[PDB]
Formats: sequence, structure tokens, C-alpha cells
Amino acid sequence: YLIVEESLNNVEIVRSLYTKWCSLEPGVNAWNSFVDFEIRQKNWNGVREIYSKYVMAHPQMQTWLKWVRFENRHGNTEFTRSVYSLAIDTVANLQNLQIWSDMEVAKLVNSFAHWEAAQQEYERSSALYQIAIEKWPSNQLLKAGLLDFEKQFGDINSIEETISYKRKMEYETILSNNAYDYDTWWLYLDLISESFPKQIMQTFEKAIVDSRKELSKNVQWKRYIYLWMRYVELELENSLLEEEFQRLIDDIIPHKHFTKIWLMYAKF
Amino acid sequence: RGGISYDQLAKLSYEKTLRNLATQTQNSSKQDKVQKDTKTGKITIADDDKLVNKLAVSLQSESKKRYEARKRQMQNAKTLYGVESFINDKNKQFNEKLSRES
Amino acid sequence: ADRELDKEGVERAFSILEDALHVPTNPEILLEKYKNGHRKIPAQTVLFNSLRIWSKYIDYLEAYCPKDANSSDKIFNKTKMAYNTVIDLRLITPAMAENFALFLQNHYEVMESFQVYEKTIPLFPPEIQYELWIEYLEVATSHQLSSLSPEHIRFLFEKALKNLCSNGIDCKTIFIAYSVFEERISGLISKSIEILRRGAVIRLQLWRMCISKAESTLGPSVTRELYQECIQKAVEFVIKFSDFESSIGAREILAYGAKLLPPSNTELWDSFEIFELKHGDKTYKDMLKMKKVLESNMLIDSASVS
Repeated sequence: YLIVEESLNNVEIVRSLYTKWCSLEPGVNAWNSFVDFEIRQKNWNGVREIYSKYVMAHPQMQTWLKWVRFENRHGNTEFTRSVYSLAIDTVANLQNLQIWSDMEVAKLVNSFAHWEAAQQEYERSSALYQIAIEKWPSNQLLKAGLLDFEKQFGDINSIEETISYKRKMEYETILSNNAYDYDTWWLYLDLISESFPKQIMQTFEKAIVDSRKELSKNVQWKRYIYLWMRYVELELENSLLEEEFQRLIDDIIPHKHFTKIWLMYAKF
Repeated sequence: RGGISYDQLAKLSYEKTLRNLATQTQNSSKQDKVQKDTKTGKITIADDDKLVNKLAVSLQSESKKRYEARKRQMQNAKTLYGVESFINDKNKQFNEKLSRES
Repeated sequence: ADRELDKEGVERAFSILEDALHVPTNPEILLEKYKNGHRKIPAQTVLFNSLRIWSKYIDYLEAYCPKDANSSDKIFNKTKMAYNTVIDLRLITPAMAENFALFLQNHYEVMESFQVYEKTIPLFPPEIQYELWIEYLEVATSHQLSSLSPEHIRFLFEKALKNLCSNGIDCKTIFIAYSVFEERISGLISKSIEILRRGAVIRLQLWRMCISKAESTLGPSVTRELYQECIQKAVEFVIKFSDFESSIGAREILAYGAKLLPPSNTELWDSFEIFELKHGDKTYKDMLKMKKVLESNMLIDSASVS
């Protein structure tokens, strides 16, 4: 019905066809041919009305992001962020419906943020990342998609603040999976001793020594010994040296109170 | 890979007719209503005599091109294969069908 | 441009060439309406698209900037916006993307040149990203001004190494650059499982062999695991590598010679292997002759099968 009325140049009749045919909710092939019709007719106010309905026929990001590729083709900055504001609020308020996946919402946040970086406003592009990660703490891809922007567009301390957390989670999920890989323990502790000095810094050294029996193992407890010693210390030393020690206790009693703690750790 | 579904092929042939229609309007540029009845519910649309002829000629010409494309494909299909013994054209036709199944 | 550069100043040469490069409001529509326009729409409007225009414009800027620019100067601020406009217009060739990142590293803007590699790799297809990841990972580990944390350099490898082997490239160097730098900053032999992944991706024999030499320096407990995993034309080469490991640290080697000869056809190189294992001793030409006897009998059995 269309291409005949196209061939007659009756543009009001295909428009009345399209309005009826898009009222029956037919599918993505129809609306895409209908937004391609109004591009042919140059009716920019009419095609903006279509995507208003088209996201409400097909709520999914490749229909929202198709409407942002429309606006960013035209460079109208005032309309483009208004589309962006409507897209991210709709995901927020309709959160409980669970109709946009974790990979699906990462594309909206990134394509919002990389657009704002091109608009030279890094502070809004940075601020929405913190709101999106607090609104969705569940999705890791938004947290990962929040790193690649800072690598592109943020200052070097802010990357180093964020690069430490991703190394924290990935080192944690390998150590939960792989039981005894002691070369990753010697980096995971030094990931935390370098860039995470906190109560977690002491706690992981407890948790690493919890996992700590091989020759490949007992040198890691020596590292956590020195991590504790550099900063009780004799108390954990006697609990660990209980693996077995008659000659050691005779060596302990001669050089513990007489000489130091370093002499006490020398028996271990 | 796969075949093309009748929704996509309807869209692609829709686009091809749009591109061809656009090139007709471009070539016409280079070379240079609705009334409803009161008595009945019948509706009347004012049309130019052109673009009705142009649509009818185009549909005939597209039918001619597809007819001669298939006819030349008929010519190739009965001149290519001659290995297997047959009896008629319909034998070779059906045994081309068994070769397509392999 | 070229006649005016000799007669008049380069500022005059910019100004006549600045008028070429106005990016008006929207390059996506103008590029498409020009391509769809059947010779009616002039190329005066889509003149910004031309790479040749941009490269020789930039080459005037990069020649006119002083050797010490340090971002206070107008011209270094001018050539950076003219370089960034090429990336935003997306018409940047990969040799031109290196010329801008090289440009920032000479003028001590090293930490912004990592942004330059970061923006462009996404845009390019692999088989070209491999040449940008060499120049990006090398500045991260070798250049003296780049003070990046060792968990940040390890991010740059295992973001690349995972991404770049996913599309499928041999990646012989990146494995070694993630292998070589691990001693200069961290200093433990985690190198093996970092380099085992080169041998077992999902050339490769030349990555597996040099490192199984390296743990015989450190400790034989992590050598012998590789000798097992090394064997699981190319298969025959892996068997030969296993025999060499046995010689470094003999019955397991001879049985391995059997396992390799039974891995595949020809097997004379394996005979050279067992002969090498026999020769290595400073005991009786009895087990050796028995070995050649067993190999000859196996060859006779193969002839019977044929």
C-alpha cells in the first residue's frame, strides 16, 4: 500500500497509513521505515513525535539509542540531552520492572557520558557515573564502563583511585576460585598494602594467613609476619611455630628475655 | 547465513523500490487531495494522470525484467548440466533438485 | 599553502588553510547528503573530510611548534585542538595516531598521550591495534616520566592481552612485555603462568620453549609440570622440547621418546633425542642398542600396518 502511494506522491495518505499501522504495534521494521519516511519528508517535528511513541512500543536501548543517533546526527544540543535525560530517568523509575539488563543499561550510561565529554563538560559526565553506580550497585559492566571513560578523560589520580577497586574484585574472585596460588597472594596483599591502607589492610593479612602449608606457602606467612612486624607479634609467632620443637624451646628460653623480638622471630 | 524471512525481504524490496523511486525523481529534476462525498460515504482522490502511468509502466517493466531473467536462467539451466542420463527436461530438472539437496 | 609558506609567514599559511577546515554544525548529515547527492551538491561544503588537507595542515603546526612547548604556548594549544578535531571527525589514520601520541611525549605531556592510545584503539580493527598496543604498552613501561602504578600497568596488559587474543592475533610480543617487566618492578617468577597462556591460547612453540628454560634457573618443581603440559609436525617438536627438559633434570625421558614417537610417520629426530640422552651420561651401550632395537621393531610394525 505504501510504495503505490509513494509513487503517487500522496504524502498525507502514507502518513495516515503509518499512523494506523504503527497503532497495531507491529514490530521494529515498521517504525524504522516510518522514521525513514519523515526524513524523506523533512518533517523534523513529526519524526521526533514518532520516537516518543516508538520507545513506548519497544522499550529497549537500541530504540532509545536510535533516537540519540538521530539527534546527534543533527547536532541540536538542547534537544539531545533532553532525550538523554528522559532515557536515564525512565530506566531509574521503572527499575522494579526488570526489563533492561546489566549489559543493556551500560550502553545508555556510556553513550550518555561520552556524549557529554564531547560537549566539554567532564563534571557532568563524571557525576552521572557515581549516581549510576549508586543507583545500580549490581552491574559490574557499568562499573567497568566507568573505568574506560576515566582512562580517556579523567586525571591520573582518579584513574588510580578506580583502577585499585577493579584489581581488588578480580584478585578476590580468583582467590575464591583458585585455592593455593601463592604468587597472587603476594600481589593481593601488596595491592592492599600499597593503595588500600585501612582496617581491610590488617584484615586481609589475617585472611591470607588463614589460607596459609607448602614451602611455597610458608614464605607468605613470613611476609605477613613482616607486614605485622613493620606495622601480639610474639603471640601469633608461637601459634604458627606450633606446626613442629624441643631444641627450639630450649633455644627460645635462652634467647627471648636475654637478648629481642627479632631474636624471637629468628627461632621461627 | 540462512534464508531471508518474508518480513526482511518485504522491507528490502520496499527499500529498493524507494531507491528506484528516488532516482526517478532525481532524473526528472535533472531533465528539466481528498474529497469525501455527501450523498454516499464514497471518497474521491484527485490524481495526476502522470505517476499513475509511471507506476503502471514500472510494474510492467519490472515484470518484463524478472520474466527475461528467469527465461535466461531457463536457458542456462538446460544448457549447463549433461553428465547424468535423463529422459526429458523434467528428469534433469528433478535431478538438479537432488543435486541441490546434497 | 606551499607558495605562501615560502613568500610569507607560516601564520599566513595557517590562515589561508584555516578557512578550509570549518566544521560547521553536523558532519554526519553533510557527508551523507554529499554522497547521496548526484553531483549537484558541491564538495565545498564537505571539504573538512579530506585527510590530505588535515595532515599537511598539522605538519605545518608540528613543524612550527618549538622544541620546548610545555602547553603554555598558543601553538601547542592550537595543534592539540587541531589534532583532537581529527579524532572527533574520526578521519585519523593509525600512522597519524602515532604521530600525535609521539607529539605529546616529546613535549612532556606523557600522561595525556595514554589518553591518545585509549581513544583510538576502540575505533580500529585488530591487525592494526597490535601495532598501537606495542607503542602504548612500551611507553607505559619504558618512558621515564610515566609514573603508573604496577596494578595500573597490569591493567593495561590484561585489558589488551585478553581483548587482543579474543579477536585472535599471535600476540608474541605483548606476552613477553608482560613477562619481561614483571621482574623489573615486582620481581617474582609469576612469569610462567603469565607466559603459559601464550603457549595455550584459545610461534607458540617459540614462546613455550624459552620460558621452560627460565624455571630451570629458579626451581625444578615448576619445570616438571611444564614438561608434562608441553606435550599436550608441531606435536613432534613439542616431544623434542620435553626430551631436552629431561636432560636438564632419563627413564622418563626414554619413555617420553616412546610417547612422542607414538605421538606421530618419521621419528629419527626422536632417535637423536634418545641418543642425546644416552650421550649425556659420562652407562652401558646395552640399553641404547636395546632402545634402537625397540625403535626399529616399532618401524617394522608400522611397515606391516602399511
